[PDB]
Amino acid sequence: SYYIAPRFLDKLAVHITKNFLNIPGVRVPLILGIHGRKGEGKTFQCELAFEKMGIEVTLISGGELESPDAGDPARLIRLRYRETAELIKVRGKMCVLMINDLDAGAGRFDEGTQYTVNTQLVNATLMNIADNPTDVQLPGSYDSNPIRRVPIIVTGNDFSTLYAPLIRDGRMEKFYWEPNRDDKVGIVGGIFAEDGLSQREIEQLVDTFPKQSIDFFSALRSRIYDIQIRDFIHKVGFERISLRVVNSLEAPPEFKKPDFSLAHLIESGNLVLGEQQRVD
Amino acid sequence: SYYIAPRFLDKLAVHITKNFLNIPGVRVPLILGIHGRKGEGKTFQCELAFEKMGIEVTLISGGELESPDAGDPARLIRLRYRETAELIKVRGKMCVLMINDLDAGAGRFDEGTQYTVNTQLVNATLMNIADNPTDVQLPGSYDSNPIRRVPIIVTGNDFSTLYAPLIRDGRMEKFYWEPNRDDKVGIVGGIFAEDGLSQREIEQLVDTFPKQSIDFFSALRSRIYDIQIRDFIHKVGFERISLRVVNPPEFKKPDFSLAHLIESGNLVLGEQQRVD
Amino acid sequence: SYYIAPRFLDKLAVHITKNFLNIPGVRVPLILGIHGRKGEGKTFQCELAFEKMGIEVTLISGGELESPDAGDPARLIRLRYRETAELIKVRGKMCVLMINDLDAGAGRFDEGTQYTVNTQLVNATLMNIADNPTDVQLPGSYDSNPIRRVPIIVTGNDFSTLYAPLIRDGRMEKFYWEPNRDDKVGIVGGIFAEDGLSQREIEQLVDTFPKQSIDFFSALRSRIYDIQIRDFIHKVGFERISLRVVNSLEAPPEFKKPDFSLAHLIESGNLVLGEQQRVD
Amino acid sequence: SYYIAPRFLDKLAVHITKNFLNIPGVRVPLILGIHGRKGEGKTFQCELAFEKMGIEVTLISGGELESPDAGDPARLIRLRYRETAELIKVRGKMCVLMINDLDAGAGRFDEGTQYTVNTQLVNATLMNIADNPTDVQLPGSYDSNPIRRVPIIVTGNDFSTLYAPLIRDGRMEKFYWEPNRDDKVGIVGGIFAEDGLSQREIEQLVDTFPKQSIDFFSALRSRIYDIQIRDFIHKVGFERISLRVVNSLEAPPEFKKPDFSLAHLIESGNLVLGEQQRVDN
Amino acid sequence: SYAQTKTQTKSGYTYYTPDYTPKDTDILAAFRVTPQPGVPFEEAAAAVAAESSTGTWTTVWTDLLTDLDRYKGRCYDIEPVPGEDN
Ligand SMILES: Nc1ncnc2c1ncn2[C@@H]1O[C@H](COP(=O)(O)OP(=O)(O)OP(O)(O)=S)[C@@H](O)[C@H]1O
Ligand SMILES: Nc1ncnc2c1ncn2[C@@H]1O[C@H](COP(=O)(O)OP(=O)(O)OP(O)(O)=S)[C@@H](O)[C@H]1O
Ligand SMILES: Nc1ncnc2c1ncn2[C@@H]1O[C@H](COP(=O)(O)OP(=O)(O)OP(O)(O)=S)[C@@H](O)[C@H]1O
Ligand SMILES: Nc1ncnc2c1ncn2[C@@H]1O[C@H](COP(=O)(O)OP(=O)(O)O)[C@@H](O)[C@H]1O
Ligand SMILES: [Mg+2]
Ligand SMILES: [Mg+2]
Repeated sequence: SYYIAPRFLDKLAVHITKNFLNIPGVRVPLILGIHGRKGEGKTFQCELAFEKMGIEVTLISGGELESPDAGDPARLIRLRYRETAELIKVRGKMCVLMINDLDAGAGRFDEGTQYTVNTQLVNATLMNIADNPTDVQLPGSYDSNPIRRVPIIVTGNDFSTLYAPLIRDGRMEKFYWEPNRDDKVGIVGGIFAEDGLSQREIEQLVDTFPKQSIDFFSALRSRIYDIQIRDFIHKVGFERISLRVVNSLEAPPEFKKPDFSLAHLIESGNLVLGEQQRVD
Repeated sequence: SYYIAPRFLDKLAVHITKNFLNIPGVRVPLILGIHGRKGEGKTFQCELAFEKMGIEVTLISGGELESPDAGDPARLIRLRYRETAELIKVRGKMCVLMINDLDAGAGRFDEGTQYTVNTQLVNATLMNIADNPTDVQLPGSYDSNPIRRVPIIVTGNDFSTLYAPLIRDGRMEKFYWEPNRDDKVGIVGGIFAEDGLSQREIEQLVDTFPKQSIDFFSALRSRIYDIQIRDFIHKVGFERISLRVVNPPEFKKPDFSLAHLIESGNLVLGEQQRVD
Repeated sequence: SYYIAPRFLDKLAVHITKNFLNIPGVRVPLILGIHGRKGEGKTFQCELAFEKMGIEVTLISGGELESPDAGDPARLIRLRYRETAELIKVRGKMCVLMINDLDAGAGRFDEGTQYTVNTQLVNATLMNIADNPTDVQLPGSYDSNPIRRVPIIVTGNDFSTLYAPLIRDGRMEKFYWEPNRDDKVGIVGGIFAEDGLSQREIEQLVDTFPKQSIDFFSALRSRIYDIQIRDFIHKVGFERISLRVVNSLEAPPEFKKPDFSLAHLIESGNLVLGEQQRVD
Repeated sequence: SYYIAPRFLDKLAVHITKNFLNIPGVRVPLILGIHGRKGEGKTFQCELAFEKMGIEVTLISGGELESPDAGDPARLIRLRYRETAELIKVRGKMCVLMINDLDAGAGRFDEGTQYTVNTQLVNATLMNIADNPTDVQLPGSYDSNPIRRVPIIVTGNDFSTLYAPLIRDGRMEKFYWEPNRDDKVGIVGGIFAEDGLSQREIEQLVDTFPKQSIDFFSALRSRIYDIQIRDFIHKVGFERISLRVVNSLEAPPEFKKPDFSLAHLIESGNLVLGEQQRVDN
Repeated sequence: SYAQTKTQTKSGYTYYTPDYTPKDTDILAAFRVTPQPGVPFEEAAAAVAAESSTGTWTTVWTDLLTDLDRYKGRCYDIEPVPGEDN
């Protein structure tokens, strides 16, 4: 029931549609890349959009091709591209392959500041697919028969300089997604829709923290049981909190549905602000 | 379908061929340098030219010539040169190294900026390759075994802000690219060749917007097409957009009219002025 | 049929011979450093001189004297000196080490540029080699066993931006190159020797463009051959020009000698000046 | 026939002798450091003195104090010390380790330049050796065994740019070198001793070029031999000059002593000056 | 921009090879190869050396119980045919 921003949906629609469409005289970028701040919800929006459209999605982890002890990215991206192409025929629906954190989540500090051998391989593989999308080749069992072209989505914080050729060529399209007031109200409104908050209340939350990530507001819901747990500990007592809960056959702890008010959310908001401030 | 300017193609062809021919008694420059205004189609027209002749290209991006490691941009040039020399030996065809946008890496604008060793080294390396194309060393043990001579194409915005010995007649052949009216007519006429416009109509479009780059006209076409595709998605609906695409009915062809191509172009200039 | 300038040939000849000869009570500099202006023919007249005498050259690039590894350019010079020393013992002829363009290697442009430690070491390595030409230690275990003395030739635009102890009478023989009118006449005459011009006509070419480097006149000849080459590409066809030139079972094409007259040369010369002014 | 300055010869002898001798109570510095301006004869006079006394030297270059592996130049200082300590035991003569030009290896020019961890460690490594010369441990198995004491001689241009605890009275004996008029006359006299010039003539040559290094005068002698060598190259021919010198199968050629006059020397001196000035501007 | 030089510590731990030199006890073979359009020269040569020897692109549990470099044919030289395309 989560809200999707109209702009985000439009950018996905046009890219997927145009690639699948067969209009002569027209050139289309195969790869689309989205860069934004962390916890903006780029991954979350992509997954939602595909469900509404009903189009099949193949997901490849950023850490799956960044790790030295994983395999071969060059052999992997090719294999995933072929498999996605098979879905269109069998499934009879549009199929898209997307990558998350191409230059991130590896564990390395640089985050694309310094290139790696593995970084070079992805660039090489992607460039080959973008030039010749219709024909993609594995090491063995070369097939003469062409494959249906498949659109690619990529999300990150920023794009490396190695990709600059593709963008100048116009083979890659870069979309910068930043939330607005209207977008915030939608997303915040969707999260707390089940709780039941007035329109005026939702506006106040966004106004309290004008410059905040989308992830923060979602994280606020989690710290509602804290008061109950803290109070519960006292009745049981510190001496034997562990034993009863960890490995004892008794009735499981029961918590009444937390009351939802704006005051509680502001108090919780301040605490997370303070902690983030001190850490950075 | 894309029109290459005859001036541009002849400058490239004669440069590469003369490097590969061994005419006795003549010394030839190993670097051809193309410079001008931004967005005039320096890179794009090379790619058309290299496809025509069917010759392999080794690219180095301009945003790669300045790294947090000392000597790392210099080491890459030598590494990529040796890779291209072998491709001439193996594939048995003409191969070219193209370094695009050199102005950003090896350039030296104001004195208010802080530069490093790399600026010094990138200029130094390109000088020595141009002097000894047959003798380029890989780090380690010295080998006196000659390699194949490879020509270099260099794109920039300005060469005034570059080390003086790297720009001399004997080391670099200079080419200033400024598209004229006849060039513009050809190129614009190549973009809209598929749509179906008369010669006279193409002339008028250039006259309407004379202070524009080649990119502007190609960007104008995309804007005309995007409106049409957006409306098609709305009419069909998001729920069943996949059913009527995989297996395009009720899709009005784009406007593409001289009268409108002026109207739309004026709107783009108004948007540009808004930021300005 | 290239003219080598007597001064340039004498200065280089005596420097190499005097190292290989042993005269008691005479101490001789190891390094010869040639400096001047761009395109006067420092590197080029050296190459003609080494070929006339028939002596082996080991080349070090100036843009190789800085690496991401610390002390690796310091290791390089010490290795290449030993390698050249072995070629004297084996082949039994004179051998020379040449570092072309030292200015941009171990030099400091301004007092605002951030430098590393490699610059500091490269200066010091050459200092010690010039002091002790006989004892150069390969890293690891020590060995007190002499090697042959090898001379070093150094090219530069400017030596003013270089470590001061490295430039001194006892360590480096300095030589400043600037060709005169008689040199110019001789060299330019050497270029157009096969063409066939009168002495008066050669004089006139120098007079028309007096403030020009040697490279300028050589660049004239390149431009003259363009018409023939352009015609050849059309006749063969743009589609298959690579095949004919690089990999063909036919005899390489022959170009008839174009008309060489003073009037035509001046016309082409003014065209090159116009191209230079365009950038200026 | 070369003249070593008595100040320089005394300061070297006393330092090397005192290390090998064992006087109870008297603490002696291990490292000797010689510094000053360029071309004054720091390096060259050391090599002469070692030849006169007939003692074995071990050279370490300044440019060998940095390597791509961390703490590896630290190991080289230790290994070269242990080796030289072995030569005393085997041969039975005095041996000396010399690190020529220390400034350019472990010296910090400014705060602009980025240095490495190796510059830190190298200064530290020498500090331990100067404290405990008997106990030098190569990385691996620890062995409680004494080794012989080896003095260290150090050349440099500027000691200011160097870790301060390494430069103290207790840890290093400092000797600044700058030759006077008498020293100049003595040295320049020794260079032209075979040539045959009067005392007054030698005085004049020092007076003509007073603000000059010792290397300047030695450079004069090379310039005079040019004419004879040039003529030899022509007679042989350029085509076969390489196979007439390198592969000496017959007998190397001989040259007669050129005319040496004060007038000719001054002319030569001005010509060297002219080349120096050309670079400056 | 700020560039630095470094020293480092180390933790520590397949068919086309032009560096290899043929042995005196080896069987050598010359092929005149013509690939399909859109296939590289070095890729085509590596495919011939693999398919004429052992094949085995994917490693199985049985393959790890033996040496892989011991029983393997390799391409060491590529030479173009004069006056011919691909
Ligand atoms: N000849 C052409 N035919 C069709 N479109 C062209 C043509 N030339 C340029 N374009 C379009 O306009 C853009 C031209 O810019 P580039 O190819 O990046 O060259 P450039 O911008 O002049 O080089 P720089 O930025 O000065 S280093 C291309 O991306 C094309 O979309
Ligand atoms: N003696 C000569 N005879 C014929 N051509 C010469 C002669 N000397 C120089 N040239 C030409 O002029 C060019 C001179 O280039 P260089 O040897 O690099 O001069 P340079 O002074 O070393 O240049 P810098 O300082 O390294 S930029 C050569 O490419 C030759 O074509
Ligand atoms: N005492 C001397 N007697 C005769 N010739 C000398 C004497 N001292 C120096 N020379 C000459 O002048 C040159 C001076 O060189 P150095 O001894 O290296 O000067 P320097 O001050 O040690 O240089 P540094 O410290 O390494 S920059 C020697 O190579 C000799 O040719
Ligand atoms: N439209 C949305 N509705 C609800 N939650 C959202 C929405 N967009 C993002 N989120 C939240 O964002 C988090 C995941 O962020 P992610 O999609 O990985 O962002 P990014 O890729 O920009 O780092 C989850 O906690 C998810 O609930
Ligand atoms: Mg040169
Ligand atoms: Mg010295």
